[PDB]
Amino acid sequence: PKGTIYLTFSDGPVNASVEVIKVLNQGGVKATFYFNAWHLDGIGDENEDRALEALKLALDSGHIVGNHSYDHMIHNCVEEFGPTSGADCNATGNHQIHSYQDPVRDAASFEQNLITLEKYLPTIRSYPNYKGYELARLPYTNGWRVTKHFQADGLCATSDNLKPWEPGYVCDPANPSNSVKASIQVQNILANQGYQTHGWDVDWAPENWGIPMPANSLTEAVPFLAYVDKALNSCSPTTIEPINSKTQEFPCGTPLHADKVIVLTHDFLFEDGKRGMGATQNLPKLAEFIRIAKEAGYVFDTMDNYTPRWSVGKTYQAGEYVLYQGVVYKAVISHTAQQDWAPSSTSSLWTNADPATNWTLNVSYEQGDIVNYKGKRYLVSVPHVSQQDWTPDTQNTLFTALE
Amino acid sequence: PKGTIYLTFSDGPVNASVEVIKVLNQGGVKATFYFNAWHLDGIGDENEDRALEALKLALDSGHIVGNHSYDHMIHNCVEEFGPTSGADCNATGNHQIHSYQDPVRDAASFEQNLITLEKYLPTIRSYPNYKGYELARLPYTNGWRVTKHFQADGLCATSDNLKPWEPGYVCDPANPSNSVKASIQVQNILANQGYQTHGWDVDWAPENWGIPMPANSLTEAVPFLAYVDKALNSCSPTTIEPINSKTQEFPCGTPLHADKVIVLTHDFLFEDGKRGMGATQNLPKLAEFIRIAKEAGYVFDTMDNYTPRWSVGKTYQAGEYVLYQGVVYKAVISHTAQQDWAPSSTSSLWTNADPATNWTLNVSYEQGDIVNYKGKRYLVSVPHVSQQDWTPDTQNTLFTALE
Ligand SMILES: CC(=O)N[C@@H]1[C@@H](O)[C@H](O[C@@H]2O[C@H](CO)[C@@H](O)[C@H](O)[C@H]2NC(C)=O)[C@@H](CO)O[C@H]1O
Ligand SMILES: [Ca+2]
Ligand SMILES: [Ca+2]
Ligand SMILES: [Ca+2]
Ligand SMILES: [Cl-]
Ligand SMILES: [Zn+2]
Ligand SMILES: [Zn+2]
Repeated sequence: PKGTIYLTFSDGPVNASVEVIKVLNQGGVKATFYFNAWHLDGIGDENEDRALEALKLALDSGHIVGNHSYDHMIHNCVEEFGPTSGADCNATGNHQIHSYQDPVRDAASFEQNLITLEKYLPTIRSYPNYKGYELARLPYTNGWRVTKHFQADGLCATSDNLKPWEPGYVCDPANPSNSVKASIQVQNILANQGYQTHGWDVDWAPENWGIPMPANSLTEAVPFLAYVDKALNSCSPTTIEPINSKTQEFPCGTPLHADKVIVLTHDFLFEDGKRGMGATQNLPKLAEFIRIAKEAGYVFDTMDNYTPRWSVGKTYQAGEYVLYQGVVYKAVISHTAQQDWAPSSTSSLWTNADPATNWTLNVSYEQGDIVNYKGKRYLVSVPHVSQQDWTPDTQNTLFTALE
Repeated sequence: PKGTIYLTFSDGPVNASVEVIKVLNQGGVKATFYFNAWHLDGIGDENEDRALEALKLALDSGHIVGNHSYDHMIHNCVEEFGPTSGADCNATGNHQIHSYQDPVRDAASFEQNLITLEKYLPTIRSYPNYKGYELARLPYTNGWRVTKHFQADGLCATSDNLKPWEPGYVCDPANPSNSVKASIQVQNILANQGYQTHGWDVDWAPENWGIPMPANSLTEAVPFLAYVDKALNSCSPTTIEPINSKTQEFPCGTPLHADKVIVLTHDFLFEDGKRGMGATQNLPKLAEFIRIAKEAGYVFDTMDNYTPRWSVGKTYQAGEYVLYQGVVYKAVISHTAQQDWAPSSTSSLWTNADPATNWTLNVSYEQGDIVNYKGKRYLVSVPHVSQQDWTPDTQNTLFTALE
């Protein structure tokens, strides 16, 4: 394959999601949906009476469902959250202002999302493709928590006053907004709950938001394939525009990212409605893009495989990353995987390489790494692989307490 | 040791919890606390201003924290849940009436509990002894979800009209109340989220909960130790009184329960206050009990070790259970454990034996087992060990879809 494309649809489930999923199915591809369950409650200010139907269709069709928070952080765009808040925020256009405030309350929005999903569809955990408690993406934010060494934030994603185009707008990645700093803490809280978060390389979006039918201007299939060709192995998250979409410290050339392009788009760009004629114009664009991308040598995959699943029989090189049972591991030695030698908290063949900060078992810690343990923070003083006996509060030689 | 005692304290964290924890600490034992976080919000109708202090002390002292639901099901005891609901339910005393109603919303109370704990103590996940998302117990209910074969319900735990100690009360386990049936569905939902749930063998409590001044009728230490002696290997959950505390179909003689006694009591019984002089009378009893139990040969442990952790170097017999990374496994053949060969979804030496009903990999399914998969229910028509390509929707010889 020329590469692997990961289609990711955000902000569903809404009525428009149904035909999107039908087009993916017709095209013989699987995609990943980052959902906001407030649409199931009928308060997300979209056409959403079929939100549940869409959720079931996504899951029955085998697409991956990931977590984008209950309300897309709209509780931080209004004085008091209620049924009108989604519309109130769309009126003021303040989505990107003070988007993140109390990072603990904002991380809790991702759990509330699951409660709601599991309320409207009580059988949802019977679907293996339900990844709501494993994969997430932060609203507005091209931020990543993939492995211990593959992490980076969207340092100008959200603002404390001005929107990115308005005059007087500045962004300093070195000294980011309070909203950004809070979103960074959200990433960390989710990573310690076991989440991976992923941003994107290319945003399939209206090329003109300044007209009354912006959905119509969604990039056509042929040019969009050129954008994808250009993004392949070119570290797109750093060069992407606009500025609030950048991941400034993205680890360019990082092995996990080689020959991959993550596409971001939105279900709501594919309806005939307030943004224009998205269903009539853009459904054919999606069908065509899939057709031509395959013809050009690409394959399509889902974000549960972005970090490849450990596979019996596969040969791994030292330092390669896999996902096993939702946990990221890194190979200690080159070897060939077999049935009884799976990665784990006690394997000598692998170390845990989750993007978490809490002290964790079987992690290769380096001098200078900071870990949390029983409410305190510690520096690692001597490089070592952690084990159950070697807790930071009982190993004052391995760890230096801060703070 | 003569046997292992698991001290378990329910309905905290409250002011009374602090001195309980200090007695445990002075006595040199650890215990397991099944907490209701509504006390942290100040709406639980107990003396509870030191709730967060108690939580922190429990965790800093090495005690295990388990999940007892956010509000002890008080939402099902009132018309509309709010800040006064705890006092309203204490007025009617109707706690054990209609205790469980909508299983989905009742199970969601366990998740809300964790959101609240993780709000008041944002560092809580950095404590290994925080088991809030692994270990639970259902309010009012001596119910068990331990392994695939070790499960049983409290079939008279709660009722649809009369309290168990009122004249005219009847329970038929063969035809359980609606409340009990709903509570069974809550056990099943928690089990599918990866929880184990445990009941108890002996309760340090008044005769029944209808008894006036409950804290003033706890048994003395010496007789209580005698009750623990009698509970050892005697299937107490079947013989225990009163009737609402019984686990009727408890698997007498099940290996995991051998030589163990789980004690239940409540932190609020150790307070000088409305229920009696519980601090003055019962703190000394607890202290004395701990001393004489050790002197008699018992040891004390915590519920995170109730199922024993998998241990490298240990020789296992076919059929033996271990806990590994939060999951229960059962040995396939007698063998000696090696570092790189741990239980997992692909191990040949172990099968997954979580007490869950959703179809799961590497599980030894037996005829008559019913699994959930992608929203549908299937009967296991032929015994086998599940694996990735043997999903119910594609194996109509192994599985039989239900109407
Ligand atoms: C393990 C279990 O669920 N035990 C039950 C007790 O919690 C329960 O007592 C009542 O608990 C409520 C929640 O903490 C209190 O608000 C209430 O005041 C308390 N009642 C009394 C008289 O103290 C009892 C009573 O129904 O039943 C046990 O099964
Ligand atoms: Ca969880
Ligand atoms: Ca994970
Ligand atoms: Ca578990
Ligand atoms: Cl066993
Ligand atoms: Zn979004
Ligand atoms: Zn209780």
